[PDB]
Formats: sequence, structure tokens, C-alpha cells
Amino acid sequence: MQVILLDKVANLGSLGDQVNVKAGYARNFLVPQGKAVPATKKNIEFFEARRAELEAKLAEVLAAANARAEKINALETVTIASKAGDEGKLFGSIGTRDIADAVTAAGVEVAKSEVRLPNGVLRTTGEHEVSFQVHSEVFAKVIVNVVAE
Amino acid sequence: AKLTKRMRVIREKVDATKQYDINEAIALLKELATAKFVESVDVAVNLGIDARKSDQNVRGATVLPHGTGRSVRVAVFTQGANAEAAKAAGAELVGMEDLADQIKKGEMNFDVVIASPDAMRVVGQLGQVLGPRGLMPNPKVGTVTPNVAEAVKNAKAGQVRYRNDKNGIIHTTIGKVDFDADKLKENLEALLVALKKAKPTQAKGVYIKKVSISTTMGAGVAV
Amino acid sequence: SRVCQVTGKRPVTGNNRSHALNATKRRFLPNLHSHRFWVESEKRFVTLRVSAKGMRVIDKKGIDTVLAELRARGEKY
Amino acid sequence: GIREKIKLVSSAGTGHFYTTTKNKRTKPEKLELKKFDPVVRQHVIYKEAK
RNA sequence: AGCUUGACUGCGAGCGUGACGGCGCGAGCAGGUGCGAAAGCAGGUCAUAGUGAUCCGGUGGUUCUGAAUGGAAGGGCCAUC
RNA sequence: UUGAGCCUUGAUGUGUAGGAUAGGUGGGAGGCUUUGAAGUGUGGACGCCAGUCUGCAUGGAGCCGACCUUGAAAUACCACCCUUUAAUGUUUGAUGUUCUAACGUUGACCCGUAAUCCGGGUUGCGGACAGUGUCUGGUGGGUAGUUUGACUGGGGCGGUC
RNA sequence: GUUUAUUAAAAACACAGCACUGUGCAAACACGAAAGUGGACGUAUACGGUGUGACGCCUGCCCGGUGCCGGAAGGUUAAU
RNA sequence: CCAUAGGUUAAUGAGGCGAACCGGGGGAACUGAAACAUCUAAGUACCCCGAGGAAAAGAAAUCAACCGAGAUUCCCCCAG
RNA sequence: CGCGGGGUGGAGCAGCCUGGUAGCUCGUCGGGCUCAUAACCCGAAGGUCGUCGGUUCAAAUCCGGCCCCCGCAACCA
Repeated sequence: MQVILLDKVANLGSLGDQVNVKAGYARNFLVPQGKAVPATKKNIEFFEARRAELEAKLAEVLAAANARAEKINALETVTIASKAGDEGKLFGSIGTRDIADAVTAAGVEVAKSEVRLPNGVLRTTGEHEVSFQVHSEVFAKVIVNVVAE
Repeated sequence: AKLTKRMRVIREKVDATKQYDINEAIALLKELATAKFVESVDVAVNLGIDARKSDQNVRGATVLPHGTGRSVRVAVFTQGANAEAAKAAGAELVGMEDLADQIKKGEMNFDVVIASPDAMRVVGQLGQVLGPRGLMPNPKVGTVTPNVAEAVKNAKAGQVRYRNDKNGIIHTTIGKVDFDADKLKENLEALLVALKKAKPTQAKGVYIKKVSISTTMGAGVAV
Repeated sequence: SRVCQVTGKRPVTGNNRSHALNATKRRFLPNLHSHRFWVESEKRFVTLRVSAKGMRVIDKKGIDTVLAELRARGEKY
Repeated sequence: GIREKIKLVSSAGTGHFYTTTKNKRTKPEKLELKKFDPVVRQHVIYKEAK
């Protein structure tokens, strides 16, 4: 299936580049999410304009939605305790603010029900997927870190 | 493939998938030749009509401007002055009982044998040595007749003989690749209309399943 | 009602016909299955029953255009 | 119809056939039977039943 | 036993019959071929039984028809299954 | 992992007799081999034991028909046609495994609510199996409607239209 | 013991015991525009269902014809 | 948290009785074909539901034929 | 209403692609064997491989038709 890319899917190809993909993988994901378009040069500027009119509902929260990242998004390394030992294993956590804090030595307050764990709960000291919202469908990664014993 | 140098240099002029129009390729047919012997263009037809039943078996011969791609040496078995009439019409050897000893002993210098009905008494004793060569005359296909002068002339004028093979296929040559390609579209119709008049008596509905045309160890052409 | 919840296409009656000629009413029911969506307004995900041509309006206009007009017809999803 | 009827054409092949009660089932014999061709309104030889 | 195909084409006054459908027989005219030296004669078998009305669609010719009309599909006639 | 199918590649032919594994079929005399056979031996392999393929010592353009003989029929040099099957490439299916951006949970916990209904919320487990509907073929009294001629000095065997 | 209201009161029907074919649990089995509920809060020592008929001790032959299970070796062969 | 499930009550609207006609949704069979089965009975009968003085229908992706007619309906014909 | 196969001493079957060429089992008439009878084995006798066409030097055989058999089979008004 010959398509053109509209998203930062750098493992599949470059932005505005024309690539070959499978028709099912396109139909189930890349097409409905607004990430790729069929390679017909006279019909693509319309599909891009159709995504811009849906971007106009959250473009202001891609600009500013975190008081600590007012012009560009930041990557942060965790500073809250990893609650494990030298074996790198733990019972995990149940507290919705007991994890993912990267400014622990400061008077900065952790957000309620804004944490997202894409692969599951941290039950090891291993590196895994962890993010915090800035808006209801817009997330920033944070890097998990071994801290205290 | 794996292909021989003689043909590998001809793929330097021609595409492996395209079958070329016989009205457009008129300078290309002479240009793809490579052999140390004379290359031809031959027609391959699929049947039918029933693939087993011998009542629907097709046989005959058709006259062409170049015949089989050469002239033939014709022999005639005829007694008296009617033999001189065939000698002046297209025969290069006149035959009699003195020649029937040589043919049976093994020696024969002719492509076609014709006979007259009262001379055919002699030739009837050669049916098993002329048989495996397709050289034996037979009244039931017209190669025995009183007008032998016209029958030797029919062979000397250039004709091609055919019959269908197993499961209903038939192959015949329609020219040398060095011969005038402008006439291929004209001579092909003279072959086809004559083969279409040779339909069996108990033939029904259809007759030809597919037509194909190709060069000796070479590319196909389109119609 | 077992419907494609974005178009309101419903079960109905008529005549289906037998394998040969004769009438059969049998009751008609369109094909239907569940699918999950983001709605934005409830800031959460939902499951909704969707089918043929109705799922194709979502293909043509997107989930923000088609799903925003729901929750007005006494809709229990 | 247990009679397997035959139809022949005239010497010239023109117009329609002549349908005949002549049988082919029970005996192999000569099919020429000389009949009327209404394009010439003359009695002529008839040929080929296929 | 010789020659031979009237096991004819297109028309038909009619004659016999059953309630009718329908069944049986047909002078004779016109076309053409066949027998006979010829006058004359041939629409089979010494006669009577040997076979399904129609609706359907197929098959081969025609150019009567054919929804805007020049073609076509489909039908009608002609010739048939 | 393999069923079917299509190209590529390579070889099919010994009724039977001897010099001889005459494929079919139509041509035809100069055509083909220079890691290439000859020919007797220590070897490998298929075998219908004739033949062929490969290796080494070697010798290095032959060889063959026609000649000479065998037979209805030929036997250098060649189109065209056809077998059974694997791998290289590939079209389309099936069984199995695995991942999960589709869908299930007769899993739990939390909130509504110190509610062994249920949704939502958080997290585990299954998974394109299932499930539900749809169309075409097969099957299918489990269910619904319907049919099943007349004469016969009565029925029935026989006779009959 | 049960029984055919008002013409047979039983040799009829029923519990016992035996045999067999299904069914691993969201069982097979069942009613339903389909949830749900009954099987069962049961677990192949349980449950479904059809025979035969408490008890004591037992149960010969035929698989060509009928049905059913696996294959379709060999035939006939749909859809699309 | 943002949000949503959920909880009040202010203002308005609905609700029930209806006489036929009107439109919508469901929907037969006996019967007829002198068999019976596609077809017919018939969108009748009846069940479910809403609204006006009436209701329906409507402003051509109509209908024609090389000429034109120019939204919809009701009656007499076209035509058994 | 169709298709496949078959026609062979007295009964039932061969086959094909060795065309120059009738094979068989079973019975019958007789032996081997045997104390006979059973089990196994092999000599002898008797027929137009139907029938009309066809190719040919030549077909029961192959190629076309027919008929009687042996197994399978379908449709419009």
C-alpha cells in the first residue's frame, strides 16, 4: 500500500516522505489516527487540512498546559524513592501519587489522577513506560530512577 | 535461466514478456535471427472439438507462395504419353516397374510420389516402404488421379501437409524469418481459412481453443 | 433496540424468500458488534455497538464529528 | 423421438434444408434421394446430413 | 428383371365420419423430375394399429415489428426441434 | 510445517531382437567436443547390467551416416510436443506457535454505597480462538401446510382405461 | 403403592438393581427476537438420557439389509 | 483535579376522556384457483400509536419527443 | 429421452500402449494322491470374442453406428 507520512513515526519513515506499508496496518491504525494518507498528490493537502481543523481543539495545550514547560516540553528523571532493595524487586504501589515525582526535594505538589502507566505497574527497578498528563489526551514521559533503600 | 550466448545476444534486442504485432514488427523478424541453420515462424493452434475421439481427427494440405520453405522434387508413376504431360507440368523423375525395384531395395531421390490409376497396380507393392515416410499415394486424399499433370503441379507449386496431435494440438510453419514479413498477415489468413474449411463433419459449436505464433527457439508474435 | 447506535438502523419485517420461490418473513436483524472510542467530553473511553455504513460515517468525518451528537435519545451505553 | 430425423441441403446449398422421413438408425446406405429445391422449382441432388 | 425415388413442392372442387375437438379418402390445376416404343402412368407399401392439443424455450433464414431514433436485445413471418 | 497451483532447472521413451533404451513427429549433412573421450584398471553411484554420470594415471579432435548391415522402417546434426518431482522464486489456502494499536473475562479490587444486581474507575488474565448476525451449496419430521386417479355384478390375487 | 371423574381397578404405571452412550465445569442436557435462570452452588463415586426390570445366579449366533462413528481406498459430486 | 455517573427545583411542555375520517408500525386464516402448493384472501380483519378541522400530497435529478408541457390533489375519461 | 463398461465352447470374466496373435477360472471326461473320503495339483474334450459400416496386405481387438445386457442417471410449460 503506497502512503505519505503525516506523523513522527521515524521507525517507519520521515515526515512528508512516500513509503510502502500493509493495507491492514494502515486501515486499523495509521489512517484513523491521522498519521498517514494514500499517496495521491492531488488529494493529500485536503487530508492535512482535515487534521488541522481537529488540531484547533488542542493546539493551545500543545503550546501551554504545564506551568513548568511553558514553551517546550521537558523530559525529567524521577527523585522519589524506588521502594525496593538490592535484588531490584518490590510489592509495587497502590497510591496514585506514590510514584513518578521528579521534584521531590521541593514544595511542588504532585497531580491527582494524572499518571499513566502504558505497560503496567512498577514491580521491579527495571526501566519501563511511565508518563504524566498535561491535558486529558496529551502526555509527557518521565524516566524511572533507583533512589533510597 | 541459464541461457546460451547465441540467444543471450538476441535478448539484447527483444523483451522476454512482450508478444509483438505482426503488422508493426516487419523490420524486427529478420533482425532476431542467430542460428547456423535457417530460422522459421510457426503457428501453434489448440483444439477443439473432442480431445480423444478419432472421428474428429483433422487432416489435409494447403498451398502457399513458398510451400514448406523450399521447392520439392516430384516423381510420377505413369505409363505412356500421359507421363510426358506430367514431365512438362512439374515432375523431375518418371517412374515404372524398373524403379519399383530400387525403392524396395532402399534408394529414392524425391519428396512427393504421384500415380495414375492403371499405373497404381505397381506402386501398390511399395505401401510398406513408402508408408513410414508419408510418401505413399492414396486415391482417398486425391494423390492418385488420371490428371497426373495437375497433381504433380499441385505439389511443385508449394503446399504444406498437417494433422492434429494428442489431446488436440496442431503445429505448422508459415515462413522463414528472413522472408518478407509484410506478407505474414496475408499468408496466415490463407492458412487459417483453409484449416477452418477442414472442420470434421460431426464437429459442433467450437473448433479453435487458442492461437499462438513463435520463432525457432525464440520470441512469440501477437495477432 | 439492537441498532447501529450512530445511524439508528433497526431490525424490521418483510419477505426474505426460501431457497426456491416461496415467501418467508423470518424477521430481519442487521449485523452488529461492540467497539471502544475516546469521546473527549467525558474525558474517558466508552463501548458502543456499531456496524455497516454507520462505522463508515466515522471513517468519513472522524470520532469528534459523529460521536458528539450522542446522549440525547435516552442512550444507555 | 427414437427416429433421429435428418435434414439435407441442395446441390447449390441455397435457401433452407429439406427435412425427410429417410432413416439412418437401422441401415448404412446412400443418403442422396433427389428432391425439390423451391429457389429453382426443379428436382436436384441433395447432400450432407452431418 | 431393366430403368428408377411421386417415401414429390405449392394449391385444391370436395367426398366419407363423430355431438364437437378430431379422424379417414380425394377428382383436378400449376412447377419439376421419373417409367414406357407409345396410347398411358407415378403425391409410397394389399387396406385398417405403429402415437400426445397448447403454454415454454432452443435451432437455422428473413427484414414484418422494435417505447427519443439510427443500430441492437426480444417478438412476428419463413424453416424447424 | 505443508495442500493445491505457476515459472525456473535437469533427465524421462529399454513390448521384443542384435551392433542397438528406433519416444512422438517433421526435417537434414557436413555439425559438435579442446577439464575433452578414447581405454584398461585400483574406485564412487543409479540400473532393465546394455548404458550413463563422476574421479585419477593418461592423450588431446574427434566421431558418425551414407560405407556396412539389421529391420516395414535409421542409426551425424536439429526445431516442435509431453511425463514425474525437488530446490531456487512465487500465487493462494490449512494446521501450529508467538506478539497484541480488534474483540472476550462464568478474574479481583476501589467508587457510587461498611449494596456476594450493575456501570464506571484501577490492575491482572484471555485473544483474533470464541461470540453475534448475514448470504450461497450440503444436511436436516425437530416443527408447519399439503398430496396420495377410476372400473372391479363387494374386498383381495387376476383382468382393464 | 399409583391409576383410566360415570362400563375393564388389573397382567396397566412407579421406586429397586443392571447395562450403555454422552458430558472436565462458562459440563453435556433445557426454555427464550436474550439476557437470564434451571443443571448446581453439584464435579464423571456427578449429572443427562434410552433400554430392561427387586431378589439369587446368569446372559449362545448373524454386521449381508436399517442407523450411527472414522475414512471417503474405490465411485458419484454442489457452492463459489 | 479538569470531567462524568449521580442529587435538588425554578419556569414551561406532556399525561387522562375522547364520535368518524386521516397518517404511521405490526399483521393472518378460513377462503379462491371447483386439486393444491407460486399467486389469492390482504396490508383486509384485529392489535399498537399520534394529530387537524380536515388529513395525505408539493414547488421536477418530472413528463415528453427533435415538437413541447412546466409544484400537488379531487372527479369524468384514456382502457378492461 | 442421458453416460460408462460388456457381447469369448456348458456358466462368468480377461484385454489396452507385443496387430500378424484367442487367454482363463469353474464344471465335464480322465490321472496324480489315497485303504477310501477330504485338502492340493494338471492332462483331455467343446467354440464363428454379437452385428452393419470403415482404414488396410491386415481388427474378435481399433475407429463409427445398432441391439440386448450390467451399473449410474433429470427437465420446461
